[PDB]
Amino acid sequence: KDQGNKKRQHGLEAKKSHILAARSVASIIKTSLGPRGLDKILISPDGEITITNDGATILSQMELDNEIAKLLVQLSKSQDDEIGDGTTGVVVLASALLDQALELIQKGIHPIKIANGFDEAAKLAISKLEETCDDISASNDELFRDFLLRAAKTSLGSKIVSKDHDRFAEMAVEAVINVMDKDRKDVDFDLIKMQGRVGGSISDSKLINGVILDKDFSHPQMPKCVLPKEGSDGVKLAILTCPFEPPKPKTKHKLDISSVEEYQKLQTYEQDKFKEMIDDVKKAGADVVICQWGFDDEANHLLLQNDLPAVRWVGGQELEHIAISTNGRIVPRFQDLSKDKLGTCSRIYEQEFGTTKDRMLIIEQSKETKTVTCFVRGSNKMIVDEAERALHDSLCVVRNLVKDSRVVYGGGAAEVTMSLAVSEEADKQRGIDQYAFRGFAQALDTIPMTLAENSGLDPIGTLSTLKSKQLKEKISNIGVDCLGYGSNDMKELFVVDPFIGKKQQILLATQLCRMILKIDNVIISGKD
Amino acid sequence: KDQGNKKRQHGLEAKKSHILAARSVASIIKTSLGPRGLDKILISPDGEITITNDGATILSQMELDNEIAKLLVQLSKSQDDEIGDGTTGVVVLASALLDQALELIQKGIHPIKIANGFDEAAKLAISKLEETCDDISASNDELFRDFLLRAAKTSLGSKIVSKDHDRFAEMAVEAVINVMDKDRKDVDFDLIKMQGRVGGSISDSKLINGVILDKDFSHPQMPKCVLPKEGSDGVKLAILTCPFEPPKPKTKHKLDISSVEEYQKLQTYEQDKFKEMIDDVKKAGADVVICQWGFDDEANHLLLQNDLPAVRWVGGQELEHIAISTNGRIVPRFQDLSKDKLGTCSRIYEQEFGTTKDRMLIIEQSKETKTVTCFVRGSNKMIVDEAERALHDSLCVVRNLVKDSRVVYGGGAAEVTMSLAVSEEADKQRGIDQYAFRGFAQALDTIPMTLAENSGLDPIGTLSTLKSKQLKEKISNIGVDCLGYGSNDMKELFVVDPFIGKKQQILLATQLCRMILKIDNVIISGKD
Amino acid sequence: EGVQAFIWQEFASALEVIPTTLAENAGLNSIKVVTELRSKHENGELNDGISVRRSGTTNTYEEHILQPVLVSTSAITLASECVKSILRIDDIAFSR
Amino acid sequence: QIFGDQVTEERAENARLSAFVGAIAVGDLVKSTLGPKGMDKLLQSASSNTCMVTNDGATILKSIPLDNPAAKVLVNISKVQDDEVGDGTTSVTVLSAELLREAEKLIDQSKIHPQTIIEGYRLASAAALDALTKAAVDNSHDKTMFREDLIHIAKTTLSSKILSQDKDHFAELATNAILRLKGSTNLEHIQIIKILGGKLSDSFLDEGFILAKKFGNNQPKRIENAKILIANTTLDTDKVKIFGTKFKVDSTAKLAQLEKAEREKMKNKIAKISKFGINTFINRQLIYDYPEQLFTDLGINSIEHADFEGVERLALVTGGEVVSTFDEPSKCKLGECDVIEEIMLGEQPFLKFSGCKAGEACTIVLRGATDQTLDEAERSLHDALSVLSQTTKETRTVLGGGCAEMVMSKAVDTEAQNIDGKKSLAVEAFARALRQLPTILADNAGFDSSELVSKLRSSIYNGISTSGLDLNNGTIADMRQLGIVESYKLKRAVVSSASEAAEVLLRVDNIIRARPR
Amino acid sequence: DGKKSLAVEAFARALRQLPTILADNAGFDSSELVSKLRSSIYNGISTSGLDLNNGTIADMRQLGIVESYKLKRAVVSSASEAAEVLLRVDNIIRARPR
Amino acid sequence: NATFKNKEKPQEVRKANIIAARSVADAIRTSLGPKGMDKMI
Ligand SMILES: Nc1ncnc2c1ncn2[C@@H]1O[C@H](COP(=O)(O)OP(=O)(O)O)[C@@H](O)[C@H]1O
Ligand SMILES: Nc1ncnc2c1ncn2[C@@H]1O[C@H](COP(=O)(O)OP(=O)(O)O)[C@@H](O)[C@H]1O
Ligand SMILES: Nc1ncnc2c1ncn2[C@@H]1O[C@H](COP(=O)(O)OP(=O)(O)O)[C@@H](O)[C@H]1O
Ligand SMILES: Nc1ncnc2c1ncn2[C@@H]1O[C@H](COP(=O)(O)OP(=O)(O)O)[C@@H](O)[C@H]1O
Ligand code: BEF
Ligand code: BEF
Ligand code: BEF
Ligand SMILES: [Mg+2]
Ligand SMILES: [Mg+2]
Ligand SMILES: [Mg+2]
Repeated sequence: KDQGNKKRQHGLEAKKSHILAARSVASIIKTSLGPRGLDKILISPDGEITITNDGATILSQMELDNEIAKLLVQLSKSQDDEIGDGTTGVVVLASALLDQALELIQKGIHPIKIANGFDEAAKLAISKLEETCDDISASNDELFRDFLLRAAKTSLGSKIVSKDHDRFAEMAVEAVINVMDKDRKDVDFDLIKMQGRVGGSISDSKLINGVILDKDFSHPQMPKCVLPKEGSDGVKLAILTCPFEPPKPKTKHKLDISSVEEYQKLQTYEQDKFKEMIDDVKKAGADVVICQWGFDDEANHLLLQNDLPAVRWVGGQELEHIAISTNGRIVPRFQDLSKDKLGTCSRIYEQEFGTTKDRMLIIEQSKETKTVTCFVRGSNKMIVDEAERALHDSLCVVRNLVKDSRVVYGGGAAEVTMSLAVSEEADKQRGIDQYAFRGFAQALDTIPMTLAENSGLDPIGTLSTLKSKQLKEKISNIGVDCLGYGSNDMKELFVVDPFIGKKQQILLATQLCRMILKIDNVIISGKD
Repeated sequence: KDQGNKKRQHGLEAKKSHILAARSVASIIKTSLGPRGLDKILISPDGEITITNDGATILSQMELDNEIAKLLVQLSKSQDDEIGDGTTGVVVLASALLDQALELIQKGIHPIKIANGFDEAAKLAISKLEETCDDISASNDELFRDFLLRAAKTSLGSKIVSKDHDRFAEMAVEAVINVMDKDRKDVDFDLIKMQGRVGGSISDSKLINGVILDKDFSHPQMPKCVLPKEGSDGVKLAILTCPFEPPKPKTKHKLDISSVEEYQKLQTYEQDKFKEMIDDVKKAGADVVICQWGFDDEANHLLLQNDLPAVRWVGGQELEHIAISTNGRIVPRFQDLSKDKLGTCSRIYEQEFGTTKDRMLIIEQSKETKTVTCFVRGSNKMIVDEAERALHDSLCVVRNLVKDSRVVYGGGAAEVTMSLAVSEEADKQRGIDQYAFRGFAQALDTIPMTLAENSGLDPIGTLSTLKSKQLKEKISNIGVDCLGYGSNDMKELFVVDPFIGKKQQILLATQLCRMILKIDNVIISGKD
Repeated sequence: EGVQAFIWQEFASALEVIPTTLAENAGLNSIKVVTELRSKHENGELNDGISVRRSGTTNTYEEHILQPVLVSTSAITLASECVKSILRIDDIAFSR
Repeated sequence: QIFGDQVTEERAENARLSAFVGAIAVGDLVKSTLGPKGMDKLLQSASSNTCMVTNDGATILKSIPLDNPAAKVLVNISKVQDDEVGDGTTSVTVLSAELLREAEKLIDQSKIHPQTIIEGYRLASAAALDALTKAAVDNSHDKTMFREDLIHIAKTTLSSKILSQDKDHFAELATNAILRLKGSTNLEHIQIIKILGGKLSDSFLDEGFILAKKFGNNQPKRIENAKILIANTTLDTDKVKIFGTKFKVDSTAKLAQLEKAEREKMKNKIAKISKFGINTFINRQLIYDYPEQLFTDLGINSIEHADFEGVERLALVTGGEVVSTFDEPSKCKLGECDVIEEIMLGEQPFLKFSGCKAGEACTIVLRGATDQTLDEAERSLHDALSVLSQTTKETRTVLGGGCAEMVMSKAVDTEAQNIDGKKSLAVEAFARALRQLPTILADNAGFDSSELVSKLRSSIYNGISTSGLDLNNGTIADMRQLGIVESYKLKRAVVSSASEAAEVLLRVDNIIRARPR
Repeated sequence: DGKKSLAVEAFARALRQLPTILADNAGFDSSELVSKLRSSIYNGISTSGLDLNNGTIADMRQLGIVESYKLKRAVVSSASEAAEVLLRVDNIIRARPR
Repeated sequence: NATFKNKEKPQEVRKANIIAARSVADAIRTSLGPKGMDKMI
């Protein structure tokens, strides 16, 4: 059916095409793998300009029609989903592999038999790493904090953020400690509001121990800040999801008014009814009101006179963070108030911003709440929007370290240990699986080599050194002098990649290969 | 008839349009008036690129549809025809005048009455100059040569040629002396071959006391140069317009051949017939042959063996210069040879050229012949093609000085003397002609002012100085410091413009004005 | 002196457009009335003017041709200021 | 293959160019809109007849459409700088761009890696930005001196714009208008109202606060020792939020009852208010015919419709509080002033209040001969109100007129003495680009910039760190001696906000446009 | 004089860009190499040149890297002419191509 | 002499504005005074 507008590919060409298509996607992003990497301006068809060293993000934005690329688009994506840092690299390794696989094919090898070869050599490397890796959690407490940081830092060196990487790193380290527990080892990112606004530089990007939100503070006359109300236990605040307006049904209405009788009673009904709420909150003994939905002109004024700063309209996730931040309860009706369901926050101020007529507000807490707000700032949108994703990247590497305190020293060395170990087992293999193992390990070598290429070092050169040194001594961790400094040895240099991620990466590529190779037939149609 | 596609203009607008159109043509070329001027790249619709400070040339190349401009196109042209140097300026003065004229119009003046005003004030200036001018011919002989040169030089300062203006000037001075007589005062430019070729720099542009032409010298074996043939009176050369081939009719043919009888006689007819010519020229006693039309294979070889260098095919103007250069006669048939109609040249050589497989030839003479060949060279076409027109410009100013040895010191001062004198007579005028005279003189001031503008001097400033100085002392010649040097006074500075030209110029503009102004009705149609 | 004088001079010269176009609309001879009015202004003062009625130059205050002093005040005040915010324009980019 | 349908890729050489050209291009658009001797650019949007002339950098850039990323980056950087400090909008793009220009030099013809060019800049920036703080003197204390300081900032932040003419005049206006708040950095408290006619020099700051909208049906056209109740409450059919209240009767008379019943609610609420004892009642909301009639007959003046901002202004000059609950007089700060007279601003009715309780809300009236002049004088003023508004929230100050950046130049050009190899070059380049600011400054004026700036840099080189460019004699005089102060936050912002621009761009090695829809 | 000097300095500058572009193509840190070269030729020598292999600056007369005098003299000339003819342009006009 | 060039030249934009602007006060000139004539739009 639909015979026309339908093409077919199969091996002679086909495989070349695919292999090459991968390779080419790669050639673009290879120049972004490294602490010497570079970003790529991507533009939405609408006109949105972005700038980012993030792998996944780049390949998602490249509006591309080649089917194989479409696959590497997800390859970098899936990895971003599972870890949060692989992206830029997972594809590189994948391509290299493909070129390698292809190469063998023109020497008489079966595509599917290479597949099994790679899957095997891979599983081995994963092990030769799973054995050489080091542990952090089980070693110290002040050193865990350090190592956990020394990763977040290394994880940021390939970003514009790099400039102030000290702060951005210690920020990501903190942001995670404060919302996940050593036992559950679960970092729920809903407990971390990644909000950013413009202004200053990326340096003025602090971490807030509460939340932000945008509010003018209901009535203008209202105060700007909020003290702990004399000797009290910090500040108490109302967290209600009921509107400061006369209660209404939820089924019908038609309050039939026969005569001036009842209309006379409604009259005074709404009137004091506003006092029925304004009083209600005073009774629970609170300082400031945070209502999910707006208030009436009357009800507002009262909140003024009664020194009850208010917050008209606050979104779901919004109101909710104000709870968990201040330890309060989300109170339905008005009469459901009480001094014991209030929010025990530590301060509230209406934050100014340059001359921007916006001027949002903030809710602090002093002590590490169960909610953090990394509030990012920058000289221009793109710097921010990149710095936020840059922050995110690190925050993820911090989450992976609690979910698996295992660490491997990157700098390319992590990939050299495999290439070394996997290549050894090659000589023992002999025959066909010999070519596979050699290949797998050989593709790997492109990872460090690429780092050398970007940092300005002769590839073959740094590789022989990295291989020799990491053999003439111990299948340890000797990385590339990516920036300079004394010499190799990612350890001293403090270059660290979480193991858990590295495994995922060196899998996701081989697997993706294992799929493409099995494809020997293709049938594309058009858009009728 | 054809009512549609037909527009009409008349005063309210009209005059503005025209006036403005002039002004605008002007605004382009004003930046090219001066020894600090600049050239303008013009491109033929075919693709021909030219570059030139020459007024006429520029405005001819601007493919333009505005009718008034079309007029200034010719204004600069006509002047180029009559003098050869005005061009760039004549238009400037013209425009200025128009702007001026217009200005008055919006104050209630009649266009045609301004016309007569200008024509008058003009005639006056022409006189106030015709009186202040100086004479050269009637003063000295070695000083005439100098002054005649000091003009050619000044005439070249606004050209790329400027670089080597010493040579290009003394070249133009010479080129004219050698073909015009003090009595006839007529420079026929047919007696001056302005030929140019590429190579070297503009410096390697010499003057040839003979002519050039392109020839390989008939037979390859032939010599390359030609000595005066032992103690002889220089070299003698054949100047014949008869082909070295068996003579033929000029009415019919059909040489009917009845039998082997006559065909036997024709046989030996052509054979020795070639000796009948090769001998003929030997008899007249010549060294080299310059034939207008080609020779046969046989006839050529003979010219070889008989040491008779030959020149197959030589154009009209070509052959003719070889005559007048060498003092010979243009001989019809062969038998019309003779040692007394030959060419008494002084040398002949086949000139080499870089590696250019062309390689033309030359005919010298040592003593100033009645034909010069300014042979221009340059690093690239445009430099040459400009330098040739630049040479031409000077050659013309040298011709104007013999046709009227009167000289006026330019530098703008020449135009200031008028503006000064004409403005004086304004006060006496009063009424309407007062506005005209003021205007005419006022437009004039733009000429020097423009020089100041281009050399980097405050216009109003240099003018007041030029006016004051040329009054507080004598209505003499005090020009603008166009290049610097001590101070004004074109005399010391050696800045000189031939009077004859200057008059023409300051006329051609006023007259052209006098036409445009009289136009109060316009009717343009399209190209159906 | 110098610059400032030339500027002022033209500005003064400018104002004469009101009488010139007035005179012109009347079909009168501008250049004539201009000058006849300049000279007559050398002796007389802020009263010697053109009057379409009289078709020449006479006293325009006695001819009851009164003009509110404010009118001419915020006439030059405005125009003269306008040119400034025009002369300040040194380029024009179309921008939407 | 890959990609498709009009997507466009620019690799290294290409990308880098796209970028560099863009920024350089943007910069070379607003270089003329700098310097006290700078010029304005006229522009016109989708309406054509919507021209506008301006010297505001950010303004021009915000408008001018572009397709070039690198350019938009710069545009955007301008709007940012325009936010957190309201000024320097131009000085920033230029210095930002010039830094990039100075970089492609270190690349295309010196062969230095951009990352190493960043390495150097990042250092140069530290040193540069530093020397600023390390040389910025302030007058936070001595409120009678900082007034003189602050007034200079306006004095010079106003040169270059049309106002540069009667700059001294607007100088005071700005200063005073900000001080009359002294606090709120929110400039929405000062209302600017403009009207054609007469010189700009006729603009003024009515220290009594003017307001639009006349009061009452035909009330007293002037109040005396006014005691005003500033309020915002529903004034056309109440029942606030009981919605659903139907009136079913069995006869028109029972309607007629309930009808006058409603019109009673109004005489009720209107009464509870009269109990506040006031000679003027201003409501944000409106007030229909009847609820107004009440007032017209009680003498209380009814001045309706002043939105939100319109009340907040009055509530800051008169000293009252918004209110919407008259459920009890007192406990409601009532506002007051000396007069609430109705004045006429060239063919227009306005309310000139007078002698208010320390007006922390003011009105500046701008007067130009054409809408263009007003709208530009509008922001040309805002460029003053914004800095000053910030300097009260940042007392630090530094001298400009070249000086400032020229000091940061000698700083960087110095710290470029202790450095590695290549990096140094970027460092030297920084100070170089910085130096291009006074250059471009002097350029516009018309002097032999090269020559002048080299003189300037020479003083600041050999000590002094005070000389600057007198863009009039075309000499280099003492700036502190000439009252050319500039906010520290401002300059520090430029030197910062720009360096960020640079880094974000130098780091690009590819550009990809998608299939625009 | 004053300004003129600058053009003069610029000339030598452009000239210097030749060995630069020369070394560039080879692959050395051109900036660094040419600055070494110019330094020898600066401080006497007038013989050193760019050994575009060791990437050092060795003696050319010692390495048989002669060049025709007409050649180099031609370049330094033929180019300067180009420059002048162009710097002098202050307008370009294309006609209605047919 | 030999000093500052002004590479830039939208000198023309000014004269262009003036002329395209003065053309306005032209159409008007005719309606000034007791001899001024009305326009019909
Ligand atoms: N500081 C560095 N020194 C040596 N290697 C580093 C350094 N920083 C990052 N790397 C190497 O580069 C890898 C990260 O590449 P990057 O460009 O950040 O892309 P992604 O991290 O998204 O794959 C690290 O896993 C490590 O192999
Ligand atoms: N050396 C100079 N010094 C002063 N004036 C000169 C000098 N050279 C040419 N001029 C002035 O410029 C005029 C020539 O202008 P030019 O640009 O040559 O155009 P054209 O000669 O075609 O009008 C001379 O007539 C004179 O007025
Ligand atoms: N009176 C002046 N004399 C010398 N420089 C001044 C003077 N007034 C302001 N400047 C300089 O003008 C520059 C700012 O130009 P401006 O057009 O105001 O751009 P921005 O949008 O950056 O304010 C600053 O570098 C400031 O030092
Ligand atoms: N009686 C008159 N004789 C001469 N001028 C007069 C006379 N009456 C009024 N005018 C002139 O008419 C001029 C133009 O008026 P008009 O055409 O109505 O334009 P406007 O009044 O808007 O300037 C006034 O400036 C005044 O000088
Ligand atoms: F470059 Be990756 F996303 F850290
Ligand atoms: F510029 Be001209 F033709 F001498
Ligand atoms: F152009 Be700026 F904002 F003074
Ligand atoms: Mg990373
Ligand atoms: Mg000439
Ligand atoms: Mg400013």
